[PDB]
Amino acid sequence: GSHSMRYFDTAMSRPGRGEPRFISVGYVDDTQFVRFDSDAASPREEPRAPWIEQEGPEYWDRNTQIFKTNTQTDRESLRNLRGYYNQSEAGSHTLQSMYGCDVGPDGRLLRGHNQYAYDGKDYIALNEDLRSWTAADTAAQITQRKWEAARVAEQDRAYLEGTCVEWLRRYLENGKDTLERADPPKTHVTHHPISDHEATLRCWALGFYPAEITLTWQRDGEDQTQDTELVETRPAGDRTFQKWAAVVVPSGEEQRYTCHVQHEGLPKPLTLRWEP
Amino acid sequence: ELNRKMIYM
Amino acid sequence: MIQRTPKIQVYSRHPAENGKSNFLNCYVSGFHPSDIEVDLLKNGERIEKVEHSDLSFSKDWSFYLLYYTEFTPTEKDEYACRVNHVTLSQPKIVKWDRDM
Repeated sequence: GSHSMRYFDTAMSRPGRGEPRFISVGYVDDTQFVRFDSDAASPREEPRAPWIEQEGPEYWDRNTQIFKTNTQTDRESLRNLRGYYNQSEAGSHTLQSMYGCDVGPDGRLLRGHNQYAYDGKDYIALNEDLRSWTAADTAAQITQRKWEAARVAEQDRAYLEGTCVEWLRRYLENGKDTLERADPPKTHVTHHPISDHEATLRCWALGFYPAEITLTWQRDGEDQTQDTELVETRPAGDRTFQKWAAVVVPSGEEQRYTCHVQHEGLPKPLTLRWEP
Repeated sequence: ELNRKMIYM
Repeated sequence: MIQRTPKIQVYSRHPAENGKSNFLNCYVSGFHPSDIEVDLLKNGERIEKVEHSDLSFSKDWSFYLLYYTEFTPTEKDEYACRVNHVTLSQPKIVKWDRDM
């Protein structure tokens, strides 16, 4: 199938409680494979996938050094952004970034990503061309100027097209038994009386990987989008995910309702009904 | 593999 | 600044069966900023040594964490998740309902 690698970085200032915490977490699809945390008591702890451990101390030493430099850079960037927004030194602020690459089944680049948010708001992003920037406001235009002057996009392009793709391919090979395995949802429908007059039908999907899934209810073959309660897909803790979708149905009309499930691990999409 | 952040924003 | 209040779901890793060891989960998501306090409760009391995932976030920048503890469900024991966040005037409690 297709795959992605993405790092999710968070720098958080905490005036009066030390230097800003910096955490960088790496994922292949929905699998976390590395974590670096400036608050780590012992580097012996920062968790990593078994297939990362096999890369040895050279890989770990190089990545640890990159993380340490990234910590310094984002801390300074936090300082600069506080200034760009005329903010007091007293408040806590957050700088986040996401970067990485999407590849197809053939392992070829689909597109790259490198973008940033400040206090939860989009700030600057590398465009799909991997050459130009989109700045959200006059503050981010300053960052854009600095990054154009230093040719940062060219470095990021080289990473996204080269390093990112090559390492994603390597991780997929080393972790193939998990990373290239899609686990289909285990599905069933439950029935929950509300009153004499109506009941909830809940369609369940359990144990699936990756997280992407489509779960819908139809009534007489018509999508019930507005009438469906659909919970966010949620992690089970064993790598897999769960989701449900529910509709309120008049007593006696249950068989007019069908649940539809689509997921990468299914050879065929499912159609389910309440089975009393 | 981490990307190198070098230039302050 | 603009803040986002957490969504909360409380649920088990495997289908609940009284007497069978399982994991109780509280998934908090959609929140900003990242500082948050989450407790799992048994009959109203804080469970000790609960573990959690590493801070990450979704593509809309909102944070999520999974808090979890091993437990053996019974017919009588009540479980819940109590969450505090800057967006909340008081702690929000969500009960574990095995049907959800």
